[PDB]
Amino acid sequence: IDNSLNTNIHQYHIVGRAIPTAKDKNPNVYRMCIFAKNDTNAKSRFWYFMKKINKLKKSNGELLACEQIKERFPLRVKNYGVLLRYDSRTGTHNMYKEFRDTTKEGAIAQLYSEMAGRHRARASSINIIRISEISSSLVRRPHIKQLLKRRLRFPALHLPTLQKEYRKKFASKRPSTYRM
Amino acid sequence: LQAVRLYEKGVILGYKRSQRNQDPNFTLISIKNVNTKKHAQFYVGKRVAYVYRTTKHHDGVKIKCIWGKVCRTHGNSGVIRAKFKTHIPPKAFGDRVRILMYP
Amino acid sequence: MYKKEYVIDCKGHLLGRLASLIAKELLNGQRIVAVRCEDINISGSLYRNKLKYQEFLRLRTNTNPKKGPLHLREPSKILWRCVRGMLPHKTYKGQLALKKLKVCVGMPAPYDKKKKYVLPSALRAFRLKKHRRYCRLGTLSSRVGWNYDTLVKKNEVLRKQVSKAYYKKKVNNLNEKKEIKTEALNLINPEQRQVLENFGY
Amino acid sequence: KTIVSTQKVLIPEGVKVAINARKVTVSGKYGTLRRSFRHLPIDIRLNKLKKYIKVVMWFGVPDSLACIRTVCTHLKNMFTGVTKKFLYKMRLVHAHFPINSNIVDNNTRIEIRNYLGEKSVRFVKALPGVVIEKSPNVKDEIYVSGADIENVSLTAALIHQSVLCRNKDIRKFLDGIYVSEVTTV
Amino acid sequence: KERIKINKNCKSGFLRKTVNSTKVLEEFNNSKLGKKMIIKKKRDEATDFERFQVYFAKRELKKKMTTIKNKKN
Amino acid sequence: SHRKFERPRHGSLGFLPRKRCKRLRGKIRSFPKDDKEKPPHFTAFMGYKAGMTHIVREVDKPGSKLHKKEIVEACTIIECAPMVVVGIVGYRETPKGLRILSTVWANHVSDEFRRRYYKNWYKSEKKAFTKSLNVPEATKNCLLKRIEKYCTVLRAICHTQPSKTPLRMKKAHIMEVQINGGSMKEKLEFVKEMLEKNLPVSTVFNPNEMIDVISVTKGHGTKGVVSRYGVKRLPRKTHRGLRKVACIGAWHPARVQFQIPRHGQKGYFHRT
RNA sequence: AGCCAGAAACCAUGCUGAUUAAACAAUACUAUCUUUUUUGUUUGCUAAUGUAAAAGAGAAAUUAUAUAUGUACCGGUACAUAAAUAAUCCUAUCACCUUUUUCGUGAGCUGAGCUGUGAGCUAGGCAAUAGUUCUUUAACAACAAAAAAGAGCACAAACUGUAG
RNA sequence: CAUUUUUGGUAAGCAGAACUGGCGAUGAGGGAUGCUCCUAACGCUUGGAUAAGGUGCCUAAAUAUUCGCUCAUGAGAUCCCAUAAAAGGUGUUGGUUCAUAUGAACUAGCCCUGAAAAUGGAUGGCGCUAAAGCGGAUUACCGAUACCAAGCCAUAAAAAGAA
RNA sequence: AAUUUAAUUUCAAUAAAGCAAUCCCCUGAAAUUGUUUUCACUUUCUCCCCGCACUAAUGUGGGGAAAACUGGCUUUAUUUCU
Repeated sequence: IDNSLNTNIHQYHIVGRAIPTAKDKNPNVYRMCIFAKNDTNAKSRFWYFMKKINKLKKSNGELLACEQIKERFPLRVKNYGVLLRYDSRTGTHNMYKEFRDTTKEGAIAQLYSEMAGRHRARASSINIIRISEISSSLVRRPHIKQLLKRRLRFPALHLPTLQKEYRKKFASKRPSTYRM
Repeated sequence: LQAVRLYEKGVILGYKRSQRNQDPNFTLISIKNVNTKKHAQFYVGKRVAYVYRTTKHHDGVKIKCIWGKVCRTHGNSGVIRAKFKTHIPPKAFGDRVRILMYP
Repeated sequence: MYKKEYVIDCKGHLLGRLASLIAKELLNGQRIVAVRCEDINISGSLYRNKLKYQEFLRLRTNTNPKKGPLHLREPSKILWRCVRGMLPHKTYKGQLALKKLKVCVGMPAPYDKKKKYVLPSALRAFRLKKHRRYCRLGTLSSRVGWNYDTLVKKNEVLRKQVSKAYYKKKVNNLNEKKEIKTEALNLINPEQRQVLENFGY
Repeated sequence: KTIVSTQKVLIPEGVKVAINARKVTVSGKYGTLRRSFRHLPIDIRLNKLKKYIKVVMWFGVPDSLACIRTVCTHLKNMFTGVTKKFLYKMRLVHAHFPINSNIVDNNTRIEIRNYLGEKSVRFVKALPGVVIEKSPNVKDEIYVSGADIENVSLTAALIHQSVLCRNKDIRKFLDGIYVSEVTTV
Repeated sequence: KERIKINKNCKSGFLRKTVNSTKVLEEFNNSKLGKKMIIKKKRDEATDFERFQVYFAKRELKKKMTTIKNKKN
Repeated sequence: SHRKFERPRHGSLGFLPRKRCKRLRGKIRSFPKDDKEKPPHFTAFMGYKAGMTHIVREVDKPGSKLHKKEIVEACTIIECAPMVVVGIVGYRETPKGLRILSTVWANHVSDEFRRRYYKNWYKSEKKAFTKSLNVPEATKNCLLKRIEKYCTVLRAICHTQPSKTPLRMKKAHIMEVQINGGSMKEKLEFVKEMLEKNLPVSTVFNPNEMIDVISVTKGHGTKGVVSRYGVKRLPRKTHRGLRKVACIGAWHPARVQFQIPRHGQKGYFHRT
């Protein structure tokens, strides 16, 4: 529906297996959940992991399932812990981060934004190894601990912007910053 | 007073330029009220009249007219492309135009 | 625009944006009187701006400064130069736009009688954070020796005090107009009076 | 980063405050002191009845925390100043030549003669509201007093800066007038 | 300006029940910004005859008001 | 490449252009500045250079080699006919500089004053200052009041009396003199009372004063670079000339770099 | 964050130029001429036309922006009031003539009376009109004719030589 | 001449090869400008919608949305492309290992130092710091003689024809 | 501006019932190859105790209770109140 705050990164549960052979009379079936912008991207990342772990390329296997995975309670805000492997210019690093968000997909988008903004790391150079809902008391980030207080009621303190129609070129008098 | 105008005001901008390139087939029109594509879309098919003043008597008169019609936007702020029956002069860039209420 | 003369009170406005908005209007078609032009804001610091003006002064010509550039010292002329930069001034179309612009430091009284407009996106408050350094264009000009400042300071104060006397008189007049309007609202025929009230009187 | 940062600033009993829109003014026995903080964008609020001031910042960063701690210290100094003037006791050191300290202009300008036997006059005028007296008790001692710790210190610094040698060794030659003791009346 | 105190976990039924209880929209209508918005809304939707009637009413008012200004001196 | 041996440039760059002045009369660039405590007084005077003489003077000069002993010195003599004030000028400060509001004139003027306006005094009917012969005294007073109220600099329009001289010229030199001292009102009272009188140099100056001297130099027409700028003369061997010019300079600028010495006007320059 | 003193450096000041500003101000005298109204401006010439922007070309708080403006006390204190700011206010469009009652302002007569002008109320029966759109001539400025009214300098030539 | 592989030579807009694509023999749109980079190869026209590429103004479209990071007393800003490194930094930002919400140690992001030249001087210029900077993302809009439909011209082929 | 019948772990009210209180839709933390079992977790503009105004606050720091309004589940009907 939305296109004003929207994230098109979604989560897909993907299942595949090795093709039956004389050597592989009974295959091994493999499942994983993967965050991607589309089904082809999800599949290609799944295939890359099948290649990295197993000996199975797209040629050597067959896809059992790919399906988008559904938010249980979208109105509820939840504490996500996310564990990364990422590449810098001069090396590879592991990192564990906390985000309070409605859903895991919002968190992954936030994570890519954070890694890009603060570390210059592109989506290609990041690998999420597990994102999951965790207890509020177990968060290490002060900015999320501050939200988790009993009484939250800060003053808003931001600029007006309106929209294109009432985005006047010139004005008779000077604007009111406080807004009250 | 004596006259009633019965059009809305506009400003004949340039032709439908792009950086260092010219298309003279389409003219760019600023309509006083508008500042959005969506609002401009209301006025989209309307007949447009460029009236201008001259030195000598032509058909006994010193006022002449070019006709065109609005037809599609040129931006999100509602600046609109108009196609005319003959090209309006660069001399008349920044001059006033009449946007009629019909059809 | 669609009006004979825009007058702009350029106090508290940020240089680049103020110039750009003025320039596009000149190009669109409009005579524009830029007023109160020492109280324009540059986003750099005083030292940083002094350095920039120093570089501008350093730029000259080896050959013959009679064919050199102009190091205009007026804050109004600084705005004018910036607008000129934002116009294709070596053309005829640009020259006509350039001629349409009028610049003045302080409030010239024939155009103080006129209404003043502002450009709301271009204020120092509007596009700069509070905790980041800035510098007033008149302050910078004074630093690099323009020094026509005290006269304007006196003139602006005298004009402002008269404007206060004008504002109180205007308030008196408006209050009296409100009082007669409210009294003579009773005398209107009921239905018509109800309609006028409905649509916001 | 943080959403909320606060400070609760105790005020002495006699202080007559007037601090609106971050233009802080404190009055007391020794004077009225005015000091803008309008470059600092924080919600100091007064409480007259139960005394104290509450300072609060919205959407703090460590820069903001530095500002809050700085302002509260600065405000406390303003209270301290009006209640009791800040006194900088400056001892005049010389290992050879008598250096003549003649206070002129009603405790406003100290005349200094004969630094390193120069046979010449250095006059060093004070800032607004900072009195320069001499000590009856200790011959070398000079009292620099006023309502503001910054102006008295600056006045003292000016006196040091005025005295100091161009080019005879800093380790060897120790002579000049220095700030010994920072007190109040 | 207005705010209604509610428990933090509440959903749509309770929000409807609370809004109906507290009648906040009436408070908004009374409020000056709300009042400017609703007056503007009427003016926006006003018909051609209604527009003339506003003109005609103001014309009657000016005639009477000017006559009162004559009266005052 | 750099010059092997260094040597200061010939003449001052700061007195380009070396060209003729556009007036015979000296031009004061700037006047004495604010001194409210001092009473109103005249700042300037025109007089005629008559010649030079020498003097014998007794010298104090403490610790000098000469010290107590007497010196012989060259000195200039300037005949100074008393200037007459004829007009009042009221100037007002603007961000565009000082601007005249109005000028107020005396109740009669000299023939010698009028001669300066006429190019053909002999063959004319001499009608200047005849509608402006008189106006109401109320008009004059209003202008004076107006000038006090709004003007912030006062100058007096003064003129020379060449009729008291042996010179061929009979045209007066007419001139503004700033008045420096107290309030504009006190100044205005001072100029009004002084007006029609004649001012000796003793009324303006005191002996022993140090004075600034404003004049156009002695002419010489268009002269060569050697004369104009003092460059080292050409070698004994040359293809052409000996007062002929040096090299002009580098290929870059691809133009004459203006700082080069050149043939042109020498003298008749304005100088302080 | 906030500040201070501090160099042959820097910018003014000073000084020189300024048909480098296609710059300008004040003053003096003068050219059947100026001013108001009417009609015109579809042999080099001898009536005479030009506008880059009329369409309601409508709108004069102010420091502001981690709060403003009044009012009351002594730049400070106390008390009100703004906070979609042009998302507002002003403002057009009751042709006519004729009957009736009121108020503003200008002019002539000897404060006042009357007339004109501007604005209203009160009563009447009185207009429009080209067969369907192809500018709605509606703006500004200039000029020619017709009436009515108002009020000499410079160059050259001789002489000069502080100049060339 | 370019990518990639590449030999000699201190290196070289140097000499010498390989594969392929260009230019040569080529307009057009972008790359601020530019024979070669990118987009893309061209009868004459009308309209559309896009590409490369853009959207603070010059200069056509957003002072768009959205999350970070960034203040520099010579910041930085689109391949080729017009400098830049080892090495430092108690500037700020994230990490990670240790110790007892503080003390250590590392780590890489930005920023700073390392970092000097010749007419006056070059992110294209003006400018920009709640960006018009740097790193992302979200759309809309603008954007070619390339792309689609239509007309007309010639060339090529095919139909079809000796009241 | 919409629209059709499918498809895909999708609701939300409506007003009567019930059910459990650190409990539950959930989510934690624990003892080849499957299980399964443990205790951890809600609200409050409710009440109490200490600190009595100690707070960013029309409150508050610490310590405890209370309930099921709030949320959650099981129902029974209801969908143009939403």
